[PDB]
Amino acid sequence: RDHRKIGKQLDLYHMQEEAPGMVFWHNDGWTIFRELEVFVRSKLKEYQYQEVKGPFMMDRVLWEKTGHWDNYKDAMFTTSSENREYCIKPMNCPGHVQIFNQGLKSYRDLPLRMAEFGSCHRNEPSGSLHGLMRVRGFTQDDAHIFCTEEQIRDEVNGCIRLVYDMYSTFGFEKIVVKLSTRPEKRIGSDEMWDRAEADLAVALEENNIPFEYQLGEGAFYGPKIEFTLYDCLDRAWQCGTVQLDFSLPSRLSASYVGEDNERKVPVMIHRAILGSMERFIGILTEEFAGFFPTWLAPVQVVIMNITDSQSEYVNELTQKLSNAGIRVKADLRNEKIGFKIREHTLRRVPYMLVCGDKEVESGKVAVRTRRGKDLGSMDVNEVIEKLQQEIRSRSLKQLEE
Amino acid sequence: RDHRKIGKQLDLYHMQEEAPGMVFWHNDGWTIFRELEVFVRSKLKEYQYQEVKGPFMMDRVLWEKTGHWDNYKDAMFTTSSENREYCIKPMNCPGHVQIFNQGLKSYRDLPLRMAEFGSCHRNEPSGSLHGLMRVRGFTQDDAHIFCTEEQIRDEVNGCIRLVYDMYSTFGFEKIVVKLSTRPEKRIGSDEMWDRAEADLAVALEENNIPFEYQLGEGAFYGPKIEFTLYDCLDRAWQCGTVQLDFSLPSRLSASYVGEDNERKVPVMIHRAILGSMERFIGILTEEFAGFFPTWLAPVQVVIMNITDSQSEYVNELTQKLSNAGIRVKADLRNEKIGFKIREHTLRRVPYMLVCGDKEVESGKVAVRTRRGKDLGSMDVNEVIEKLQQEIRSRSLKQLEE
Ligand SMILES: C[C@@H](O)[C@H](N)C(=O)O
Ligand SMILES: [Zn+2]
Ligand SMILES: [Zn+2]
Repeated sequence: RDHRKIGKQLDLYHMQEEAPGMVFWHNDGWTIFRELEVFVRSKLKEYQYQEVKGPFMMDRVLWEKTGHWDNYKDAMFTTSSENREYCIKPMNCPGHVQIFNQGLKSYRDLPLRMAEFGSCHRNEPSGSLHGLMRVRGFTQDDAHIFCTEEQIRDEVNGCIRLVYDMYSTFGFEKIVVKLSTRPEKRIGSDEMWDRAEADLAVALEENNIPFEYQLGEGAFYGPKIEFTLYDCLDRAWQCGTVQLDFSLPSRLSASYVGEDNERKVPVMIHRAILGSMERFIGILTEEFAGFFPTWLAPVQVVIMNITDSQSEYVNELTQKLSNAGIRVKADLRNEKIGFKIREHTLRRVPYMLVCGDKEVESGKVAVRTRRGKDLGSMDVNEVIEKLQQEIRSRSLKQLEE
Repeated sequence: RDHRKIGKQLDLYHMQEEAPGMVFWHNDGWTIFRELEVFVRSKLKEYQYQEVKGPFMMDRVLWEKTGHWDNYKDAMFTTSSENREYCIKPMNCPGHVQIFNQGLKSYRDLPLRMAEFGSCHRNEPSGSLHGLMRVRGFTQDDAHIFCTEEQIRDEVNGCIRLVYDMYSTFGFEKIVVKLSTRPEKRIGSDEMWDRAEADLAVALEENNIPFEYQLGEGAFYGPKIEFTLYDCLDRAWQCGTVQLDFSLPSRLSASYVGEDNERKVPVMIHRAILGSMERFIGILTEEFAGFFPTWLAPVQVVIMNITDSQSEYVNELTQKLSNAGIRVKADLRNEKIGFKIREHTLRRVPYMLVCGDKEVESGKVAVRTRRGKDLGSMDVNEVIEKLQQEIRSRSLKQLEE
């Protein structure tokens, strides 16, 4: 259950000194990352989020208008062009405000939900770098909600539901919650936080979610809720965050005309469910011990022949599953069937279809799982239907288990 | 047909002084970008390419070894960390070779086609920047094919086929081809350049493709076949590029075991079809004058009620088309129906479905196209099926045209 070892055995990715903390995603590891994105996007559509994409660098001047330069200066990568300094973005927040600032906004537009899978970089100390868990280049399932204070509570409940919704898909049911409160050095009236923290606590209650407080550990711009997952070895992983922000929209001159024909500054919610996706893949790799559920498996099916006499039939079936949207590969090597099955099992390929003369004659396939299960012979289309259903529902378990 | 104006008009994207030559994709523009991406991926699958993701930056020492520092220094953004210098990548090739170098390779593994939607940055002179066509930050529909010298003919032919294939999807049939030869500043011997230039010249001749030389315009590492397409305004746009490289693999220590079990350096073919996603979207915007084919349209269908009477029916139908994979929006504003239809026509929404009391009891919808054509009352499932077919075939024309 070490993701670094598994990542090498399954040829998912690799790292090297020429790019500390920046993942070289191989075909198979990138397939998992892309399927995660597909999954998140399905939630974006469901919970009604826009998806945008911001540039990787912006003038040091704009970053200074946020405050990110005092708190993050030491973690930002800077570069330049024609005598102007630019910072490689360490977060997507400012960029999303720039998008909001384009076009007159009114209460009729709020709540405005803006998501993005945009890579960020932080010049983390090389010594603290570790596999997919602590990196310099990372992509969070980031989003920002611009709303009025009268919408906050409903928005937080929206994020709450999404959290448990996504976590349950990967089998994570044990979730600990912590609501960090007002720190000594903050930006806002004690009155403000009273309402802010109230919103967070009431929202957690409307969902019956026990929680503890991390007194004085909120950000200077607002209180927050963090969700910590527990994997099968009972290890905790903080991944979810719902951060209220009462100072960023103001510093970047964001505003809208309220129903009271006046000009107000929207409230900004920062939320991420999985957190760093590179890290999340590392957590799942260890949680599944490399046995990724079929919807995430780099290669879902390998079809193999006994002798080069079923080769033609194997290719035929490989095209069918492929056209069916299944990640399938044909193993026509000159190796014994047991050698092939052993290899694909070690690679954790969910299903293996064996094709001997018997299967060719009947137009069926002998089905086996990576768990050593004999699933009998099946018609090609029965297999395809069963697999599409397992993939579509993102089922954690295979056929028969 | 000014992509800059259309882009602001349809809320596709925007640029600002704090990040010159770098695009902010708004929801609708990003939707187009993502659909293009889905299209390219359908081709990567059909043409048998792997898809990977490399690091955003790599050690300057790596770039010195490739020759990029000596021949490409001016175009590169640099940054540092822990007394080390890093170049934000201007190209994806070196990263692809690093991935290639992980794990022993044999002739059995070739040709190995490795694609990436590579985020690249080139510090282009500010004065030469222009909308989406000339930018500093872009996304290349890049790939590198690692092959033997004997496979060069077939692999180059594959890239050539891929160029005409993809361009035809967008209605670009008039294509002019050119061969850019050895530049003043280059790496590799005159013998290697003679051979690489001849291989490409012969590939064009064998394909009976007339061409003209672009003397001294090759890449510092190899000659290239460049493809220029023409839009409906008979304007020329250079986009596609196929490059033959006998230098970078050797310099980056790439090798594979030949059939004669001898160690060999693989040949590397570089190719991008669209060039950059950004520029291609700029071209498409002018080509279609904002009237994006349905598969690309940000919002494919807008459903409108007349009065509150039909609000319930509209919500139901929208929910229904959305489940059918169609990008749909309901417009229940208390506005005259014509005002609504006008606004959406202005937005180039392919189809507008109007619902009056009649449609509601009828269980149908009144269909109008953004070109102002009246398609009459249609069964809801009939439109859904027809829209799905138009989207799936990536057709350039709407119902009735
Ligand atoms: C096409 C791509 O692979 C090449 N390196 C280029 O940027 O020109
Ligand atoms: Zn944020
Ligand atoms: Zn290249």
